[PDB]
Amino acid sequence: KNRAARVRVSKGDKPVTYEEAHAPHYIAHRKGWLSLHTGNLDGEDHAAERTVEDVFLRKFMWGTFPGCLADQLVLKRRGNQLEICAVVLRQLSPHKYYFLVGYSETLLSYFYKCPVRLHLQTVPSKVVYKYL
Amino acid sequence: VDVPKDLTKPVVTISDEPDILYKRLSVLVKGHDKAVLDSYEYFAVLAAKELGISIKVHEPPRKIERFTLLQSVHIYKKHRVQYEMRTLYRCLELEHLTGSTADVYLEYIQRNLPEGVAMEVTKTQLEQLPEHI
Amino acid sequence: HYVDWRMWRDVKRRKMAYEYADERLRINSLRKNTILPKILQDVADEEIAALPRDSCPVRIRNRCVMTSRPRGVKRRWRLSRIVFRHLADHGQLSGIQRATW
Amino acid sequence: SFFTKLTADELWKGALAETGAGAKKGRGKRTKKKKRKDLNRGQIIGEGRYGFLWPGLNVPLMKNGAVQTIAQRSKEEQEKVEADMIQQREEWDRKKKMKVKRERGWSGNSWGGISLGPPDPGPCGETY
Amino acid sequence: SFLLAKKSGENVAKFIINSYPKYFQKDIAEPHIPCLMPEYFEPQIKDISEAALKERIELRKVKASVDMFDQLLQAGTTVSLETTNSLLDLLCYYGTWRAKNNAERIFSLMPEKNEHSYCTMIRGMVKHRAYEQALNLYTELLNNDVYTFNALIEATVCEKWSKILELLRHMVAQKVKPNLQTFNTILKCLRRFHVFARSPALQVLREMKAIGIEPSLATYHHIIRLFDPGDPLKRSSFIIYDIMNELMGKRFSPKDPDDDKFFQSAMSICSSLRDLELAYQVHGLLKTGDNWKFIGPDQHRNFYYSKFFDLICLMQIDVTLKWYEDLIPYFPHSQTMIHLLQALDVANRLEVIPKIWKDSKEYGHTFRSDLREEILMLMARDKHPPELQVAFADCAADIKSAYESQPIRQTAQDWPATSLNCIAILFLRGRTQEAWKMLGLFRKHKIPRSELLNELMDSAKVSSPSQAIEVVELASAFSLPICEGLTQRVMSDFAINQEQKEALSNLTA
Amino acid sequence: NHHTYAELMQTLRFLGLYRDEHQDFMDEQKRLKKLRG
Amino acid sequence: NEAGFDDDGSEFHEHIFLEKHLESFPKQGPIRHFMELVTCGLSKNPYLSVKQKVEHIEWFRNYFNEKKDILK
Amino acid sequence: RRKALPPRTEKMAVDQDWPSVYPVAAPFKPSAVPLPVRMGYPVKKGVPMAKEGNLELLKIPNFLHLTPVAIKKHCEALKDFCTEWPAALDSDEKCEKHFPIEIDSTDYVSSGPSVRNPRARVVVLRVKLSSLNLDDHAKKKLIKLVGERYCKTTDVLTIKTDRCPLRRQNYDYAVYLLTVLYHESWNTEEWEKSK
Amino acid sequence: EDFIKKQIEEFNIGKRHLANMMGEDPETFTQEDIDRAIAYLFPSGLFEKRARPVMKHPEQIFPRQRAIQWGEDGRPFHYLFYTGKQSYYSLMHDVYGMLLNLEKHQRWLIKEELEEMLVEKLSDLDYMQFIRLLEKLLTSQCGAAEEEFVQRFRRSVTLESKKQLIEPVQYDEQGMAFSKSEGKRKTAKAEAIVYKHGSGRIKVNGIDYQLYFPITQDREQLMFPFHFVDRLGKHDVTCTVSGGGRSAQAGAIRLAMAKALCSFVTEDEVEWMRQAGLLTTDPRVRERKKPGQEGARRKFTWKK
RNA sequence: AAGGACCUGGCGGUGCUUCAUAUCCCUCUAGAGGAGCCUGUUCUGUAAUCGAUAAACCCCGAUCAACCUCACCACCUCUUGCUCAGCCUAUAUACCGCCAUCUUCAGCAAACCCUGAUGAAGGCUACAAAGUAAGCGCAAGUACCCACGUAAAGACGUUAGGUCAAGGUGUAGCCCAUGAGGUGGCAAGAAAUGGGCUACAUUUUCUACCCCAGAAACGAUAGCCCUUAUGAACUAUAAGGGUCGAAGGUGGAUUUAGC
Ligand SMILES: [Mg+2]
Ligand SMILES: [Mg+2]
Ligand SMILES: [Mg+2]
Ligand SMILES: [Mg+2]
Ligand SMILES: [Mg+2]
Ligand SMILES: [Mg+2]
Ligand SMILES: [Mg+2]
Ligand SMILES: [Mg+2]
Ligand SMILES: [Mg+2]
Ligand SMILES: [Mg+2]
Repeated sequence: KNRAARVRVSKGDKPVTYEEAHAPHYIAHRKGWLSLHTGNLDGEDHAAERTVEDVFLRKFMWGTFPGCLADQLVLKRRGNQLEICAVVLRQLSPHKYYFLVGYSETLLSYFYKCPVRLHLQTVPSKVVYKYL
Repeated sequence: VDVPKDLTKPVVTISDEPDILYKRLSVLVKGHDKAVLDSYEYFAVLAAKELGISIKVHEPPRKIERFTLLQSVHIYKKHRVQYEMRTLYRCLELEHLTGSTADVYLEYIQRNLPEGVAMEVTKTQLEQLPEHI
Repeated sequence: HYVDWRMWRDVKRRKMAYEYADERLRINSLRKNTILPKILQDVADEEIAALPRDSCPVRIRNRCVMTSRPRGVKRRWRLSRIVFRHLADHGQLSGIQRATW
Repeated sequence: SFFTKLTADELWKGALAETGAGAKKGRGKRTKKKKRKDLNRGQIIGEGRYGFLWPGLNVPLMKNGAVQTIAQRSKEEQEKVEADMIQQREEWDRKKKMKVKRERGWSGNSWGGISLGPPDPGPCGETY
Repeated sequence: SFLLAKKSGENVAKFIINSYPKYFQKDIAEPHIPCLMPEYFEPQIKDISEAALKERIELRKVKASVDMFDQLLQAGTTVSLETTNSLLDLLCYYGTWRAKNNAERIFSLMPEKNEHSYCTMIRGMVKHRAYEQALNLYTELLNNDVYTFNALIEATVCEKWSKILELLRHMVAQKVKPNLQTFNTILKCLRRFHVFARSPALQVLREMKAIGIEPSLATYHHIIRLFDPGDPLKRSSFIIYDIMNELMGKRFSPKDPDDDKFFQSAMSICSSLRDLELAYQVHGLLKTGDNWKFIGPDQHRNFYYSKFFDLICLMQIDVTLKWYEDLIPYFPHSQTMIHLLQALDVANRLEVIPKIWKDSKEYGHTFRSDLREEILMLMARDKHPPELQVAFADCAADIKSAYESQPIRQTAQDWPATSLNCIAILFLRGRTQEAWKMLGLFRKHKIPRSELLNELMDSAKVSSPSQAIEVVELASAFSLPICEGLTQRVMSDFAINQEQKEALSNLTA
Repeated sequence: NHHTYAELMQTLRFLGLYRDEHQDFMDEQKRLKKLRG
Repeated sequence: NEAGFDDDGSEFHEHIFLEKHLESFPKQGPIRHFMELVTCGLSKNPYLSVKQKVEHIEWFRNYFNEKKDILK
Repeated sequence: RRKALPPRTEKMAVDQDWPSVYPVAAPFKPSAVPLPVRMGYPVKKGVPMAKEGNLELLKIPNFLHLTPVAIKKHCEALKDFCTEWPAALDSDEKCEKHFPIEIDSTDYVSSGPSVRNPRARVVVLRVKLSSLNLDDHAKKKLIKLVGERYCKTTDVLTIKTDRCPLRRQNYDYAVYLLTVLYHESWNTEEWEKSK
Repeated sequence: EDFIKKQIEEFNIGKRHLANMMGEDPETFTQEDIDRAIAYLFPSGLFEKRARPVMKHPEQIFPRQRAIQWGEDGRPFHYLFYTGKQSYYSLMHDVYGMLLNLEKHQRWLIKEELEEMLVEKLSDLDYMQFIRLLEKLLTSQCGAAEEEFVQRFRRSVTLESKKQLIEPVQYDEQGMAFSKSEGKRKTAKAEAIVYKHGSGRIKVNGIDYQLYFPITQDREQLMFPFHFVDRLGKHDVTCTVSGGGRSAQAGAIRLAMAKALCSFVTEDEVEWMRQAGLLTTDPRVRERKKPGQEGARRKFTWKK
């Protein structure tokens, strides 16, 4: 009995998504990595910097778009350029959506001194993999 | 229907100096996914063959590194948890490749990287002898 | 706003060691060298002895960044084993698989 | 620290202790219960200590057919907004915690004279 | 609203970074980039020399006032003639009692004022204040540049035949050799005049071409606009068509900041002239090279696309409609859709209107019934395609769904009285109970009509004695024309059923 | 530096854009404690 | 990996050959021995530039010139 | 309150410029992508997750951009710019004859804001003395000097330069080192004559 | 239900779009083309096909579900619907009718296979009942339609060869015949060229076995192939090896020698060699060491 | 309250039958309780951490303690104290997070129906008698060299199992302190026990090669002295050299690991 990145089986009234439903020993087998960088590979460096910075990215964006997201994020770092992909709900107005998008992109670019872009996919209700 | 009339071509100048002669452009792609590596190498070899240069494809073995962590927090020495980082190599060699051809090809590929890949260039260029010798 | 006062002290020690790094290297060379006068070696010895505290690179420790745990920290990742397992389970990081070989 | 901070639901779980040792065996506890609460739903994401007026999220972006500009909420207006939010939270807590009046039947603490309402309509459709 | 909110968020980020630089002070990125570095508009400690040098860096006026104060009151010295010239440049660019005060404080400076200082004062007094002051400053200058004399010329201008003549003459006489921006400005001032300067503009432009400086980017278009007009001038239109055809054939280079009005007023002239070859050429203009930056403002782009598609509609129209279906990208305003529907009417392509209305509804066609009424009238003036009656009923139902949104606005009340007739006829043309009860609701809200009489009659004959009577007799008791129709309706079989409703018919008749 | 990180997030909370659930939890329990003495 | 950071147009000989920097002592003494080993290490080290290398050298100069009381 | 328009699936035609609608690398955007491609572990009596909320297709690297048509188009576009290799050079022996001195550097490229990494400074070079020395005395001298920098099986002498951080500095130092080595091997000394 | 046709038509449209993408005439287009296109346009490191990206036809995506078995009103269509297992009931009824018909006249199919063939589950007990009825029907004569009915369920045996591969002989200079083979081991890999016309001495990386293997068990293993075949001094062999262990290299050389000799020697003798068991790579390898164990299988002593 | 009969579980040094895979044995091998050494535990004293401390801890937190690691202690200082404070202060019997356990398991089960006079409860007879089942787990598939095998996984729940000392948090406290800062030592063994290393022999010891040879008839990873590795700091941490050349003669019950 191991408790690691898994939801308890309930009576069947708990909507759960793919990534948080599947176990952490099924990551490479039936999942993908949220982030993708080369610091983990051999020859690269600053892997600790990559990890801390991307964790801070996820935290700051999750908390500056609170209540709109319903799943983990997708980070994609090609050389210099950084890309983020999110899945959100149609909770608030496109005005606020675009304002916060530009605000966060500008702040992150100014902070990390790096070209950054982010995309968002709207959903009426969060997709559920199963009822556990 | 909207097809542009006059294509704006960038300026080009053939400077006075001769272009450098790269003997061999040997690129090595490190990745985590065999399928991503296959797609990337197919892309590269197709671009190279359409540009009109020689090619050759090899597949070095898979390298893996593992290290053991304590499964629990306070007191458990029998039970551990393990991980493994798998890096997969792919080689691509190009012989008899001009300096400017190398420039254009490397610009193309360096813009056409995917994310979860590292790329190591080894450039081999021949030159004549010095004058002081 | 560091994690705790021990992390505060560790960072102070690291900064002091950095800002006295080159000088300590030079005087340590002047000490451990042998063909030079042993009187000069002793001079440099009391120089190092009079150097301030928290200045040596030996008092610092490779502690964790998140949980400030000194033990079980990898030099590459700089993260505790527990936080590493956490992130590996949550799939936050990249390119780490379970060694089920 | 900020890196030490984390999401809300795990803190709520650790604070409520819904599925610890105490809940098992039916031992329970001495009639103490921590009620669930959600702070994100309450306040809109706009206001804070520094009362900058945001045409994008806080203030309507267009007024009189003219784009707006970032401005400051004065001290008195900020304090008024703070008092209004205090009153709103107090009203929310009052509406949350209230009495429950199930009709006293045979006696108090007894399920004798209470009715559950009509039956549930059947699948094929049968209202009772 | 969306993209201007994006720009507002960009400005907000600028505000945060310039209010708290120390957070973004760390240089994490390897290549150092000052655009990414925080900007620092912070005055340093008091130092008159470097403070005056920093005046040109901070780009404001309170610092300049304070520096003039410090240099005049206790110092009484000039740090540099170039520094004073830069201060005057800033003060004239920033300029209204404030401008008056600035102008009266540009006379407290030291006597070290030269052609540059005097001419920048002239520039400021022209482009920020009255023109008599600039004229006096220039008389003083004579008693003692291109853009300076430009300012002076437009100040004198803004009937004045002798003034214009002497101005042009002595300006060309002097050895300034302007870059024709003076000519552009005097054209801007000559925006309106009769032939006695419209035609001389052509010879002035021929002289421009002879000297060979201007690309004919702004003055040419301004004279095109000045051609504006009780009668279109086809001769001049063809001449300018050839000229701008050569302009399009050659590649363009931007030199004049007023090229934004070029696009919009050009397309306005396009809508006035109304020629297909003219439209082709003006499209090729921006479609030749990297000239599509001249569109710029959304208002000018809107006017351009509107008039472009309008002329294309009012020119077969299959090429036009497929061009549109390919190149909508934003959703255009009603006007263009109106011209589209008129073109589709004259073309007789009935099957295309449903798709266009569906596109408009999908994008932004809500809470307005002008285009709905237009579509309904144009489509039920037709009844030719029998299999298309299903699509008639479908689009009618969709139009009614769009109608019934919320009454609080009260605007949906007058839409049935205007266009319910065609809608209900389309519904009648397969399922008909919806049309029956919808005509019921219409009359139970009325404004009867002859087309409504035809609708009632065809519905009654296609439909059951009692079912038809309970409509026709009721509408007859309501109004008289349905009674003159009921006189004919009651002949076949309606009368023998029951007599009380026939008695009501006789009474109402 | 946690210095920069936490100071930035604190100032931004004061601006009122980042709804910090952890900080809300904390300050709410502190309000409760100061109410209960 | 070198677009920028040219080391102020420094040169390989300025990095490695410190013979011109080493002039104020004979070629046999123990200070000569130590400073020769110092120059060797500096030339071997690519991380530091000629500025830091001459800083090392001049600091050693000051060291043994203010400790010139011995010269043993 | 607000509604989202239907995706571009029905809007996009079968004849369509995919390289134009996807010029550069971008996310999957299933709303714009008409393909119903799904990816996910199907449930018993179920199917993989639809492309609507399939964030795993985003997790995995993305290659919708740069279709074969796009690759062809860009290759024919850049064919104008690429140059031709000298036809006289068609063999290793001929290339080594035309330009004996081989030299090669190397460096990685990795995701991240920073780009420098000290391995950029290293540069190796190779030359065989079978044709360059033209003598025997200096040959024996230099082969005695060099300990392991030579290879007598394949007949190549190889030397590495990293003592400087700059690649150009390493290049210049390597060439000057070879020059001074040849100049010092040309001559000899009395203890070298007496052996 | 209409969603099925919607997905089918949309999948056809997407197939046409993908054909236009990859640049092929959308008419002639195949499932392998679809697979290669999706693999190139959206790679994935997932190991299981269940999780890998797959662009499949909806008929094969969605599993078969029993459509409405009763009309909009009244009775159901089939005459067993009021009880479950109606299709299998009708099948058993038909099989029993055929059985009694033959009475008056006078490989197998997987349970899961029948499960996906029908639209209802069942048990091992009635599955065995059905198999018993099949075998009882088959014990006696069987008509043409009856045999075809049984063969509809009976599947292909898919028997293997049960044979050791035969390498082709090769010819090199001076008209010399030979045969090359390769063998492996735990960590040793070798390749051996057997020369028939030559005989006597054996070469190993240019060194003779007598002094390459100071111990004699390795040479005995090298002799075992020649010894069993009984041709000892009538064939010579060269060999190159790369391995760590002496016995490992010995076994690798033995396997390569046998794999090269099976080519020259007749197929009956190859069968005899297979019966001897010297033509199969040893699947046994040093087991992995476990984190909690002291070794591969041994655990720490039970401390109690 | 007592009492009579019943429902469920546990228990039986409980009957019959079938089994025990390295587990029960008879069996096969190698080991632990013999002597020395390394490293934990109990215990003695010190001003001198803490926690687990049967199975399911004892080379355990610790894949490190000469100084931070230091949380103990003596001495000397700060009082909004890096923290819009801080606290390794108590509560693992509030918890989250993380794991042992049966598990070398296969059951756990929302939702319906039925039986028992509509009781606790149960629902098994296939040549079939009331059970039907969402879902989880198992399984399957995935990783390595396969399809076997090894890894991985192993649910519901017991031990209020361990962990407020990875980290946070509920409650109760210090908030001139029970917080914070800088010097030192603390970290030894009259003793008992545990896991591992060494050898107690000639399958040994030495010499070149890793296996065709020649000799002896062995054993210090402890202590004393010296050298070397890094450190600011080697009395001693680690490695090497000279000397010391014993205990030890193959184990006092019993017991551990292995197909
Ligand atoms: Mg476990
Ligand atoms: Mg240390
Ligand atoms: Mg009561
Ligand atoms: Mg310590
Ligand atoms: Mg304390
Ligand atoms: Mg407990
Ligand atoms: Mg399984
Ligand atoms: Mg396991
Ligand atoms: Mg307990
Ligand atoms: Mg030391």
